[PDB]
Amino acid sequence: KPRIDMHSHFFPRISEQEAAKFDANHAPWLQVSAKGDTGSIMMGKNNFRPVYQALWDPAFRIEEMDAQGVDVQVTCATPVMFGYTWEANKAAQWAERMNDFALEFAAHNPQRIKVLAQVPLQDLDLACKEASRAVAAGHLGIQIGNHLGDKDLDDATLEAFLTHCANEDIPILVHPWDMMGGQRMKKWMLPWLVAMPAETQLAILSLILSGAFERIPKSLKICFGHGGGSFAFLLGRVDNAWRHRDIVREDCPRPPSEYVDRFFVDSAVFNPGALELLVSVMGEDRVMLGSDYPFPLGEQKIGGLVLSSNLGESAKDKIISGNASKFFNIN
Amino acid sequence: KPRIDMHSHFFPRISEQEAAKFDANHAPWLQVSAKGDTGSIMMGKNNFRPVYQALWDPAFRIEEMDAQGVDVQVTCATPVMFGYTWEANKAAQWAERMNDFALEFAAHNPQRIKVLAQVPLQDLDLACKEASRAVAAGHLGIQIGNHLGDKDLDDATLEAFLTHCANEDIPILVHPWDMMGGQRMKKWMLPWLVAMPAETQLAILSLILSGAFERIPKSLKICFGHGGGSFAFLLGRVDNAWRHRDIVREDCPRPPSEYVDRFFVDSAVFNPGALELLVSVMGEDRVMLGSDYPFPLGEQKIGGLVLSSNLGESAKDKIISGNASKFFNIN
Ligand SMILES: [Co+2]
Ligand SMILES: [Co+2]
Repeated sequence: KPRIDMHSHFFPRISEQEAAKFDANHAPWLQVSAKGDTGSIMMGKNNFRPVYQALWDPAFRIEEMDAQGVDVQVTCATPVMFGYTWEANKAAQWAERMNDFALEFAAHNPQRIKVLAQVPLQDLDLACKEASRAVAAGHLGIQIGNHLGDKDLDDATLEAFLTHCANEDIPILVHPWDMMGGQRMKKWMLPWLVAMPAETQLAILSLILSGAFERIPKSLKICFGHGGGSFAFLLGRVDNAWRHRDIVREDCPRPPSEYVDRFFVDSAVFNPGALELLVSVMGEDRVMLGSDYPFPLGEQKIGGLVLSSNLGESAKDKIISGNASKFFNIN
Repeated sequence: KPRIDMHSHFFPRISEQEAAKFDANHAPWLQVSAKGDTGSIMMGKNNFRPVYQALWDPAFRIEEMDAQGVDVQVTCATPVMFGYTWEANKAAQWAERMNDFALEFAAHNPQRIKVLAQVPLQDLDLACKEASRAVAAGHLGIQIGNHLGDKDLDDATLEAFLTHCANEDIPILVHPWDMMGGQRMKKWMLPWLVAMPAETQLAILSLILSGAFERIPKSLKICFGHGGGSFAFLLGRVDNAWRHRDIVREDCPRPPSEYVDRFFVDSAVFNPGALELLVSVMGEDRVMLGSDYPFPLGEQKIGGLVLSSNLGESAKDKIISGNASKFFNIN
């Protein structure tokens, strides 16, 4: 019955000086206001996002984990630090620095704080090395964006990197980023409410419908962020469109809704009816408690939705604890 | 207990000659293969989509409605014919021609076939006239795309056109079209499975979060196509993000999940767990049987999902019959 939060974010103590070493416009860095209890993520010289002390001060973060019942948390890089847009070596150097930063982070109570490494996904080689280097170095797995410009998970680049980690028993977190839309969704944080779930839901079908779960070893432990996005809902549509149009069946040989046993999703759906539906489509043994701590939109009572539910008692424990522990190899 | 299908599509007997009158590249037209039992929608000279005889031959369509139990169907223009991209008068002339075509269509058994008019939404004036002209001419309401280039339903143009129809008791169907994504979702009909639900779900929040349901008279009967898209699922997230970020609350003064009494959705979700969830968020009196007949992805047993459900007996009738009849004023 320890409680494991497995989606969560961090950001390292990088000065504006160090970030200009890599790119004075597109590297990010952390800027603390005098007090040391607020601050903002900065893109070169612009204000990207306000954040608060939980995102860099792990000592503070353990106090908070105590006040929510979180025994073990898993953190990992904030989407922004991914820089998949960059030159392929500077990025592989950037990523080795972060996973190094992140490792000192969990080095504050590594029995409680577990990290997940980012990669330089543009070059397929660098990333395969970076991921096995940083999983031996300490991490429990890798966190990647769900798409690479116009390359979704179907692209053989990303299939390859997956099939590498399936073999090395390197668990994988896929996290939406670099949202679609272009111009239209500018106001009200729409990009987080419509684009983001849609991006994850796209990433999943980009495997099932490309038939990648037929070529990728069944060892692959892969989880998708924000409850799979609008998936467990839109599934019924995908099955229907596969029963009825040839060119949907083209490379997917079973009915899509059969591959719900090849991946996992977290619980971050924020609604007890949503969660029920989500579990029935995924199976009580494939949904894992995540919170998206500390960002503003991630349930401040971590676990609350899961325990304020109708769910069974075995189920509740599997999400909270079981599933995540089997997933990451936590004792 | 008559059964009313209220989402459905048609396309008129337009020759390639007539379509060049308006645009030899972007007007569409219907081309029948010799037999008169198959054919294809054509953009000038390209093959847009294959279709089958149900989409133009209403005599045939009544035979089919007999073999599904459909007593009254409501059809309306196929997204493609919208031409919101066009010069503003040619479009208002195009639209008056279609709603005229469509009227002869339902003029085959108008006690069974009911139509819904399209508009030239780019010019706000033309459309307000076109819509009251064609609702007196015979139609039961208007069907519009959910967005206008980069203008979503929040844009005051489209708020205005809504507030006009709320007053004239002109019911409204919002149908996704002109999907987002740009380049990435090219293969496997992804655009129908990820973009399309996302577009409808965006259109709905573009009202709630803009606060438009506060300025728009409560008379407004408006329905959203394809079960609201990934809405009833992602709602829990929207509420959460409104409880927690100021700039989401900026123009929305109640918690978003309260406006589920200002619109309706059809049933086209294709999964009994999806439908259950959809009804609980919308209320048995706000979900209406639709089928997306005849396009390939619209359940060939019309009503099957609704009656193959756990739902109550009053509920089942309200979706099938009740709600739609109150919605369109059908006796
Ligand atoms: Co996150
Ligand atoms: Co449709």
